[PDB]
Amino acid sequence: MKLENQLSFLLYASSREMTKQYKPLLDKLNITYPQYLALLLLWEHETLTVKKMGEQLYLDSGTLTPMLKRMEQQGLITRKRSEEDERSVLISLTEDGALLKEKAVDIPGTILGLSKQSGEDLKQLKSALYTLLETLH
Amino acid sequence: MKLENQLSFLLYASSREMTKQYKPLLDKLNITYPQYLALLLLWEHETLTVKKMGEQLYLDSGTLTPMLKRMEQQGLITRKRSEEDERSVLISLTEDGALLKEKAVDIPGTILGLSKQSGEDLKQLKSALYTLLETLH
Repeated sequence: MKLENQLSFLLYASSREMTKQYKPLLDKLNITYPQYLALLLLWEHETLTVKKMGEQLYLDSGTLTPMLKRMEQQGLITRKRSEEDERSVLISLTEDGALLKEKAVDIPGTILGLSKQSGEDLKQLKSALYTLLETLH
Repeated sequence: MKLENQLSFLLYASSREMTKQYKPLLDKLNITYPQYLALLLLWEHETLTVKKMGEQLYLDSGTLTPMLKRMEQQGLITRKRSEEDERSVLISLTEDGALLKEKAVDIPGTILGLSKQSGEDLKQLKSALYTLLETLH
């Protein structure tokens, strides 16, 4: 029952350690970590309701609103009450937010190399984590 | 650059999903998740300063104090200003906190079986996560 033999703790700790590995690369784009993840969601789907936005990202309305608020100011996104259902809000990407992808494309390779983990070890780690994540859903 | 191809996000998400898998088993002991981790640290080291306590657990003074406060009330721990250095605080375990280990010993096997992940797949997942965690340190 050692703390470090618990898979739940191992996932979370590694989570913290990996994240901090971004500050250096993201400080240049001004972006923070959560904003970076939201951006990866947006360069992929262009438009998303706020429900799904926090849904797949695990972010509470408390740390979701200030984030978008800053992105809007930066001109990375744009809100819009849904006309199909006023009860929801859509978040679209601006051509400024889309052109920002040009200089992020290399962040992944960099950080993956900064983790000192290489080869298929990372490919299997990821593969297993996705399966696990899919299972618990 | 898909969000789900990012190892940092995969670690965190899986982290959330795994954790929620505790509520059922911990609600019986009254313990919450963070308190459970602290308990695993304590059934292992008996006494720890507050610095190391949050150090290896990644918990901020904000979510660390209320936790101990509740454990003390439950009679699971006991504080004590360090006599060797008044500038630190030691957290010891009570015989009530130590006898609580009797009914937690099975929580791990249960949850590990609730993750539907089995065999050496879990042993290697863990092994790799610890190595990664050690690397980023």
